[PDB]
Amino acid sequence: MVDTSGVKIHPAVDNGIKPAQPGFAGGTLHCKCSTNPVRVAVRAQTAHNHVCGCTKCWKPEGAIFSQVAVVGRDALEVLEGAEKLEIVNAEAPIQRHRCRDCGVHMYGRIENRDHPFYGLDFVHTELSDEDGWSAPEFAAFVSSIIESGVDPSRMEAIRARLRELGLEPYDALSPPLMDAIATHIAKRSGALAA
Amino acid sequence: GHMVDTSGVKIHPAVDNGIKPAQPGFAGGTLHCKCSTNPVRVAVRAQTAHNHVCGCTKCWKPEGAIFSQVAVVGRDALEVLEGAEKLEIVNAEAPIQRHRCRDCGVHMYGRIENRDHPFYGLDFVHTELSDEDGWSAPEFAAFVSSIIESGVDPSRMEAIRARLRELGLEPYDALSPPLMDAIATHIAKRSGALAA
Ligand SMILES: N[C@H](CCC(=O)N[C@@H](CS)C(=O)NCC(=O)O)C(=O)O
Ligand SMILES: N[C@H](CCC(=O)N[C@@H](CS)C(=O)NCC(=O)O)C(=O)O
Ligand SMILES: [Zn+2]
Ligand SMILES: [Zn+2]
Repeated sequence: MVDTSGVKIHPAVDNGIKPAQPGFAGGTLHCKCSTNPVRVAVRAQTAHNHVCGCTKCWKPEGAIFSQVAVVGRDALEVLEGAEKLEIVNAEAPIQRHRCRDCGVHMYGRIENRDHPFYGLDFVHTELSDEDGWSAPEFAAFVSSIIESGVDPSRMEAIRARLRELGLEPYDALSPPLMDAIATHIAKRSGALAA
Repeated sequence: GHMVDTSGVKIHPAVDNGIKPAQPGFAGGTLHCKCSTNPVRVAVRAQTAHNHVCGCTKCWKPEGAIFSQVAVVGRDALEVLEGAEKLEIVNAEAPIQRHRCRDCGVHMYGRIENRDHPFYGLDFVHTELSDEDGWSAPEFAAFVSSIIESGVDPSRMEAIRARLRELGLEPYDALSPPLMDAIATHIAKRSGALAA
């Protein structure tokens, strides 16, 4: 039906998704600085890796989408260059810590103890030299790519391309993640017990 | 002859036992609230568009229903006929001011007052409150995950989405991809990230 040639999503996925390695126990993320790079240790496997069309999250030069996962925050330690980091928006509910110099995002942190994703940092695992991280799993916030310059007419093709990558397009997060969010809201508000 | 057990799953009474089609040249009708005497009455003098079932916590739902059924109409086609003093706005700070009957609780239209909002010009109405058949029929389900926020148990979700699909109402945890892409375009052009 619809032609997918020359449709690019993110470098990490344009040639097929790379599988997790069983028993992988993490690695090191480095910023794109030639000198004094920010180095972050992620000493666990990640989960919920996906491409993301949201406007707020870091993408490499060119890519229409972002690639991002989640790790337990107590498995995160900034090793070298901690003083070169700054928050992009100190008011966004997820707080993105970013290299002052090459502008690459090193983690996103949830400071607010009642937020659904508290205890979980957002990490771009492509920032790591090692393979074996949690495979990308879907596409999040597909339609918000329009909000960063993507022409509406190009979407039929991009949704088809992600589907053929086995990366199911959603205009929010995926169903299991959207339901966990809603359950947590419901338990806090009293709509559900516990 | 089925993978998911869908027995006993109710969605909304307007889709549970038959969905009524639109009819040709349907030009509108009257909505009324549930008060036994002197009910709010409102004219909707066009056919509606983008009818759907919705899980959002803020949408009116008949007693017992887990989903709302809500559609869209040009505001210039909408007029309050009777009971204007019985109506109140739920939350004047919401993007959509829901006007509602204070004695029966039924929402009679939802209006957008910000001129910059992507659905400015369009009122939201529950055409189940009409006694006439012929309105646009539901096309999809929106804010499906939201039903948990109104206390549906999360283990009920697999059977609820399968029942959606059997009815032809594809489930989305936001709105349909077309409507989602329209909102983003409206936003992109106002920020100037797209040419006007
Ligand atoms: N439409 C999105 C906003 C939707 C949204 O709530 N963003 C998600 C993913 S970026 C979020 O969890 N918020 C991040 C934040 O604001 O901290 C955009 O491009 O601005
Ligand atoms: N978790 C949902 C999210 C709220 C939401 O996304 N609202 C949607 C659907 S009701 C909207 O278009 N807002 C209308 C409004 O501003 O009242 C809820 O049930 O409250
Ligand atoms: Zn740097
Ligand atoms: Zn009433």
